[PDB]
Amino acid sequence: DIQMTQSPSSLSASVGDRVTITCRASQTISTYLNWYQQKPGKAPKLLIYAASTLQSGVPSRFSGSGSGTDFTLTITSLQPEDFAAYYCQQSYSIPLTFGGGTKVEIKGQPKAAPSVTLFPPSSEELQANKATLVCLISDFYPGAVTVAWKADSSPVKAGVETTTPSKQSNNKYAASSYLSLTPEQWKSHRSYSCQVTHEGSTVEKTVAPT
Amino acid sequence: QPRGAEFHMWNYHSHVFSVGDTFSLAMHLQYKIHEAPFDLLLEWLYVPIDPTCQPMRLYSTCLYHPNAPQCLSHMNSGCTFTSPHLAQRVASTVYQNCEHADNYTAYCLGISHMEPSFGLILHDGGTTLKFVDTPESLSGLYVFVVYFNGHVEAVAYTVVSTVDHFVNAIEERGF
Amino acid sequence: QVQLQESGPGLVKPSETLSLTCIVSGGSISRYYWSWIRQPPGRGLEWIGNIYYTGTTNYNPSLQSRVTISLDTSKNQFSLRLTSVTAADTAVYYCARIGGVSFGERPIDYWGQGTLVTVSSASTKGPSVFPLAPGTAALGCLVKDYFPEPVTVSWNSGALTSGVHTFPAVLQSSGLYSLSSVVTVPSSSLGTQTYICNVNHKPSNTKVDKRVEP
Repeated sequence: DIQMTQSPSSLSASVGDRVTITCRASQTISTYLNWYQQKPGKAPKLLIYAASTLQSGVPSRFSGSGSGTDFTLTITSLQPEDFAAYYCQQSYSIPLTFGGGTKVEIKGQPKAAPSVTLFPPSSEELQANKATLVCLISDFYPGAVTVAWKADSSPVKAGVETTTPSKQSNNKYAASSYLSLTPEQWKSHRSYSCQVTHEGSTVEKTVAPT
Repeated sequence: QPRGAEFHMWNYHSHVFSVGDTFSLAMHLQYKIHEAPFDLLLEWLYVPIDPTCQPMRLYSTCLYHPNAPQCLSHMNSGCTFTSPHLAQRVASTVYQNCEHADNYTAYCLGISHMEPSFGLILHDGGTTLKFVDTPESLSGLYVFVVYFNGHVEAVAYTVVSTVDHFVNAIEERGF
Repeated sequence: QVQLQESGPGLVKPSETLSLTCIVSGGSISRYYWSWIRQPPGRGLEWIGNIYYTGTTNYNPSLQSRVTISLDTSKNQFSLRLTSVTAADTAVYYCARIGGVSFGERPIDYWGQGTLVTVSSASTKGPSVFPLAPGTAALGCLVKDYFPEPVTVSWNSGALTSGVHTFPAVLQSSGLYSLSSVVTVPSSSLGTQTYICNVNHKPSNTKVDKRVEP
């Protein structure tokens, strides 16, 4: 088993920057590795074969170089579509092995204010003996945010199910959160509030049972 | 600037077969050659495998070193793959004084002489064995070695055996 | 321009024999290697084994006693069998091809779609779908209380592509999963187009359409 070490693990560069990732092997593998790009959810695609040759249908900004025990993949100018992860895989010796992977994150997006929306539970779910409400903030770039739930006057700490997508073609995030509770407690309170704090003033939305 | 030659052949194969099969053991040689007057020697060797040796220790970095006294003194080639001289020749194909190197090997047709101790109909290029109506006795470890101008350039082991007495092989470097 | 499709089960109980079948189209089968590759949900992907068109099966030695690869050239397919599946085998399995004819050209060029295989001690559960009605407008669909994670969400049979977000699944302490898919649309385009979200759950083999409207 030839160990393959891929560096760095995670990097963040703005749009158009030159991205360089290194791959090292335990033994000499002459021009016998390939670089693959795996977008989140999708299957990995072949980027470079023979460690220096471009696969048909790949933009020329991806370049592979090196030989022996040292190899390098270079993205000439980053684009909002190159957000995927990259792997280097050897083919010289069985078992053919892959690298640890490198997460290239785009940092070219200036701080975007999230767009906030609130959705109260539907009647069908209330008939299904469960009460879940959804608070969504979409199209914001910077890191992570804080969202709190108000039971008409008070922060509730439990029942918050927070999820985050991967970077999109606009390099923006979307935090979604579910608040789950029984229909009795859903109807026992009047004004449910979702409060979001990110990059400006503190925003909040409210729902009432109309 | 360029000098020498390079070969690669994926040095790990396994094949499982039933008795009476007509399977073909085919290997994929990949090569780049310079200095057009060269000599090729594609050689198939065999060694019977003993089920009592679960790890078949192939000391692979022995074929490249020609006269290591430490290699050919394992008291026998019982279940460890020592120097290729301790194995038995099965197939030999020689491209002697070949000149047209830059393209397909179908332009430098050479000979393939095989020892009739085995059956093993030989096929294109002498890079593949075609086993016809095989008895159980032929099970063992077959190895493919390529001599370029007298030196080993690539070697790929392949384990051929039935389901009943099938043994794995672990490649090792040194000793 | 060849395509590969996996047709294996989504859920397998522990200490069983996982079986997958990869079906190929476009080329035929012949002069290429055919391989299977594993990838844990978060970790990097690893190689399991590959097969030539005439036997010649190369196996990853870390897991060799448990894996078998068969070929069905008559049906243009190749099958993978893994006996005694443990908890660690829960992963995405891809079937792909290895080719190239040059000194160093041996890439994994054409990959398959891949399928998720998970091991647990249950049977299945169908998803529950709920609509979520409204600068611009936003509308969503919520999927709740469904077993193994692979689930696909489209809008109006895939006609609505841009401006759609499909969040990853979260784990509800009832041992279930939850997911939400949202769409942002122009304010004036609310009452004209009919918005329907289609949810497909392959492990339960359930396709459900939900219309969203205030």
